[PDB]
This record gives sequence, C-alpha cells and structure tokens, in this order.
Amino acid sequence: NTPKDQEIKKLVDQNFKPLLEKYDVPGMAVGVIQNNKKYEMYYGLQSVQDKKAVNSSTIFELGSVSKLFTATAGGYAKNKGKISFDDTPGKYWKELKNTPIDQVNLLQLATYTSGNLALQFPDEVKTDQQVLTFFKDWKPKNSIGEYRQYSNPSIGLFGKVVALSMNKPFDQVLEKTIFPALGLKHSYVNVPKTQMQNYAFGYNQENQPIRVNRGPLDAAPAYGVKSTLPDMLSFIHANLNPQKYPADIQRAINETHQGRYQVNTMYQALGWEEFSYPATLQTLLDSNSEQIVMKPNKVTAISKEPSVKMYHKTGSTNGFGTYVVFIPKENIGLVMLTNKRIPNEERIKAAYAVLNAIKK
Ligand SMILES: *[B]([O])([O])[C]([C]N1[C]=C(C([O])=O)N=N1)[N]C(=O)[C]SC1=NN=C([N])S1
Repeated sequence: NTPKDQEIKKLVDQNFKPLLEKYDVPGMAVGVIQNNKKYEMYYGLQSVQDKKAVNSSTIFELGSVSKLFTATAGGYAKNKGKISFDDTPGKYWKELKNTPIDQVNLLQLATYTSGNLALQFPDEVKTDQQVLTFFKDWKPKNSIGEYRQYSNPSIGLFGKVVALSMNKPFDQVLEKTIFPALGLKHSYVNVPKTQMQNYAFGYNQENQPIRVNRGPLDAAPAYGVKSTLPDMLSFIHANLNPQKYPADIQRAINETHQGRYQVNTMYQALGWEEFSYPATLQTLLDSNSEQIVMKPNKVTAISKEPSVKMYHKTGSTNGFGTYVVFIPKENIGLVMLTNKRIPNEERIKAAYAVLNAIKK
C-alpha cells in the first residue's frame, strides 16, 4: 500500500512540479483538501536572493482570486441588509447619482455586465478623485446587462459600494470582518511590516524580483489580497462547508455559489466561475480563453441549473500566479500559488489531472 498523503504528493509531483523547471518558477505552494483533511506541498524559494524556502507562512499575491473575497464581502453585506443587488452605485456613492453609471445595478457590476468597462482602470487613474471622475464620465456602449466583459474597475466599484454600505474602508471590510469571520489569520490587503519577511518576492518574466503596485484604492477589490496556502485551504474549506459559520457568513458564501448567467458552458456566479460537474477539461480551459477573458460576450439566462457543480478561479499579478478549484459533491479542493506567472491553461490542466486521479 501507499498512504493517501504520499499518493497526493506523488500526483502533485507528477503534474505541478514539472512546471517549475518548464517555466523557471522560483517557488510554488500546492494544497489539497479532501474530506476535511489538508495536504500541503511546498517547492522552491519564496526569495531567491535570500535562499528562503517556500513554507506555510509564505505570503503570495492572489491576483484575481481576490475577487472571491470581494464577492464574499458583497454577499455578506447583502444578507445583512446593507445592500441590495438591485441597488445602483449612486445610492451609496452619492456623487454618481444622475450619472450614466447609475443605471447599472450592483449585481451587474460584480458580474461585469455594465456594457462598457474594460479589463483595467486607465493607467493615469490612481487617486480617489480620478476614480470618481472616471465613473462620472462613464457612458454606456452596449445594452446594460447583456454582455459580459471581464473588468477590474467593474468589480472594483462593487467592492467600493460594499465598503460604503458598511461605513468602513474596503481593506477593513476584509481584514476586520470577512477574514476574521472565516478564520484567516494570515490574509491581508496591506501586509504589516512585521510580516514582510514572510511576503515572497514575485518574479517577472526576466526572473527579476517584483511585488504588486498599489494602484487605485478601488483596485484592491480586484487583485489586492495576499494570503498563505493554509489560509487559502481554510477558504476552500469554508466554501465546501458553509455551515461552519453563522448565518450571514454562511449565506454570504452560498451567494457566491449561485450562478447568475451563462456564457456557453461557464456559469458566472459571484466571483466564482461555476461549471456542471463532471466538467470536461476543455470546458475549464474555455473559461480562460482570450474570447471569454478579453472580449465582450452576450450573456444567456441559465437553462440547466446544475445540481452537481464545481467552481474555480484563476488569478495573477505581474509576479504571481494563483488557481483555486473545488467540487462540493466530492468534498475536495485544490489551491496553487506561485511567485511567477505560468499560463492559465497549465494551472487548469495540472489541477484537473491531480483531482481526477485522487482516489475518492
Ligand atoms: B486576474 O488575475 O484575472 C486579473 C486579470 N489578469 C490576468 C492576467 C494573466 O493571466 O497573467 N493578468 N491580469 N489580474 C490583474 O488584473 C493584475 S493587475 C496588476 N497591476 N500591477 C501589478 N504589479 S499586477
């Protein structure tokens, strides 16, 4: 026989470890949770110049996986009566009243269906007034609610409206409310100086050490969260077992599991991307295709409400890669964290092979 932990370690060795040499990745953390049992696998260095090994205290930048905490915070404020998904941003940011952006509702902002919001804020938009001027000068292009265009400013305005409804800055909404409620003790929007020695360097395509740039404050809901592998395994555990939490946090997590519309085989939930399970590999790869990620796509109402579902989300900054995935019916999830970007298809393919080969 071979113990289950050695079986998972071998599968991660055969599928994820080759990616380090293939893409010259300094460090990697891979974690699997199955039936409430966590398995952690660390590779390489969190800092090349310091020869510091990746370990359970290593803090990675989550990139777009931050959007799952913004969605959770949004579901929390919705179930606590602070917002309604039918509300518009001008209701909470009063300066946006009687402006074109005030016709899009909060759910449409969180699911990227405003009809005229690109992937990124403009480069010059950085200060608080510049973000307000951007949304004030916003004008519609496509019919509101009909086309999904993956957008950081879109969910950034949603996260900003969520924070205003709780009378707290967004970084406090996560670090004072959502992170403590989920048991995450090493997840940050702003890493304190006492934890900087655990903050890994990220590495660009020239393997130069880099870290994320503090852009507009309203970009943190889009890609500004940093966490460790044990905290992300706890976060996957929360999505698998929402009953571990009081009602409003439990309903917040379930809110992020409810698909809102379809784009081909992809269900757009709150933050999470949802799929019928079992999913083909090409279904999961399609979700990160240039056509889905970079272009506007007409949305369709959900036809098949999936009874058996699975969810995932890719995330990247300039020097980090992330991938999270879980399947509720199999009580299993996976997290991948790297301090260098690797193609999204390689993260999806490697996790697909690991999860399907793990004996249930
Ligand atoms: B998110 O990860 O999806 C989002 C979009 N994205 C994906 C990728 C990729 O596949 O490599 N790159 N961006 N991530 C971001 O928007 C990161 S924005 C940053 N601004 N400054 C930095 N140093 S990272």
